[PDB]
Amino acid sequence: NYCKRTPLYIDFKEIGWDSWIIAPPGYEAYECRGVCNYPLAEHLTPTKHAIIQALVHLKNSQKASKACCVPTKLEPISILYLDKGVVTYKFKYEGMAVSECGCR
Amino acid sequence: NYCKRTPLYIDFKEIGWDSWIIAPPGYEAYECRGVCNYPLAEHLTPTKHAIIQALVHLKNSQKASKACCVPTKLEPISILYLDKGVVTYKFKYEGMAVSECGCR
Amino acid sequence: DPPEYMLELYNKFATDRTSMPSANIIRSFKNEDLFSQPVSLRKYPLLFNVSIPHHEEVIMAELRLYTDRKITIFEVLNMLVLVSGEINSEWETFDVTDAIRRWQKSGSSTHQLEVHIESKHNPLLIVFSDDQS
Amino acid sequence: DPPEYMLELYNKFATDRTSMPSANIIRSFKNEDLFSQPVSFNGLRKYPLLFNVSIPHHEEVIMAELRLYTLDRKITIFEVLNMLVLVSGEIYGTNSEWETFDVTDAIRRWQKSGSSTHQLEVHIENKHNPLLIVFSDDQS
Ligand SMILES: *[C@@H]1O[C@H](CO)[C@@H](O)[C@H](O)[C@H]1NC(C)=O
Ligand SMILES: *[C@@H]1O[C@H](CO)[C@@H](O)[C@H](O)[C@H]1NC(C)=O
Repeated sequence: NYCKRTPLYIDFKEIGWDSWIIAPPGYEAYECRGVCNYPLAEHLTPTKHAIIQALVHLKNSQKASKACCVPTKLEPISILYLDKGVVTYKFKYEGMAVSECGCR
Repeated sequence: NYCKRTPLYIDFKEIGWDSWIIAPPGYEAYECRGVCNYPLAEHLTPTKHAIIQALVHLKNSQKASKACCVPTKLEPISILYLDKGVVTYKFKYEGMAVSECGCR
Repeated sequence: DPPEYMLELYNKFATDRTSMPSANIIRSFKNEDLFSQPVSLRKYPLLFNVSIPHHEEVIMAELRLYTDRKITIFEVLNMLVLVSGEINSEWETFDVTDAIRRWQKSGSSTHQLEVHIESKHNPLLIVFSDDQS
Repeated sequence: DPPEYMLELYNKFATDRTSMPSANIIRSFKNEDLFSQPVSFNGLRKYPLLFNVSIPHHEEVIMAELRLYTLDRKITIFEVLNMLVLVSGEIYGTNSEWETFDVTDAIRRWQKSGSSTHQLEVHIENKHNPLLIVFSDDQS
């Protein structure tokens, strides 16, 4: 119901990504489930457009769509994979795991 | 159907924001309507986490929620308003209008 | 109540897309009235509630006054001579950028100044500041 | 088939929070030849190596080393352009099985010369196939 850091463990064997991703077998990427309702809290890192869009949808839901609960900050993780057939280890594969959720 | 720059003109008098915002009367903030379905297109500036979430929702919609169409880049606009009772002009009030949409 | 100067700068930078303000944030401050204008050489005092965030840098700041005269303005700390110049133009500007730079360190404070002319349209202060965040 | 060295680097930098890799991208390259071991006079055994290296030019190579499998000799490595000596050193005893050799300066010149399949020769005065490790940090 609320825009929160809902847990979401992932396993690459389920999505067939074991072809290129050597390790790890999985990780806790989490997700941002919930909805964004006006007024938007400052702890959800809202935007100037998100504040206006929430007010417009409050007046007329058909005029504008709702703000959405989406990740705002994404932490990196160390992975080992094959990049074009080359065994590559990236200690900081940025954009994988979520650390902060919010509305946009 | 696609995460695109759907038009969305705004007027502050409709939301009573004419109290502090002196000018302009309104502007074209636009909006990001549509849905994000795997595979995600490169024109939607996806993230590593957004690609994974789409695969999980494709496999099991109950495991994880779907990616969302949210603004990714926001251009500034020149406004004149009252900041705590002080006539303030901001030539670049960043975050108001959308220039690029995408999935997160 | 919108100041005429703040409305004019908005339209100017909106119509002419070749020019931009010297700073992103342009603030307008108003004088505290005391209905006094002694004549001899007319002089009159002013007071302003200035609160400039320390996380900003003051690029330029000018004082707009409504009017050959010898306009010399002071600042009440003793008395501190700010600027002296030469002067029928209705308005006139006088750079007080260095004064606001010291007031930016002092915090939100009600500063008072004095204008001496040797020889509604309320005088206002304009502050051009650029954010650093 | 995951190289054991690449598996160790993953686990080490996750377990030990005091140390981090010198570079973000650590690439592993494999030898192409697998059937050569000529012997000559004075026990001078030699064998060649070949690697398909493609390092993006928008990266800077922090470190690059060659991993060789052994069982008191002078291991000297060359590069075939008639042979270009890269690095030469000494090994002690027959107890240690593996060894590393810095070839960072060699890979830096190959980055300017462009991506090419280079060949090397080692002179010692499923298998443990030698591999090449490249530590490069992205600038983008
Ligand atoms: C005037 O300055 C004082 C400084 O203490 C401040 O508290 C007050 O809010 C200012 N006036 C206005 C209208 O902001
Ligand atoms: C191996 O090298 C050749 C050129 O010598 C190149 O075309 C090929 O792409 C390389 N192998 C891989 C997997 O990139």
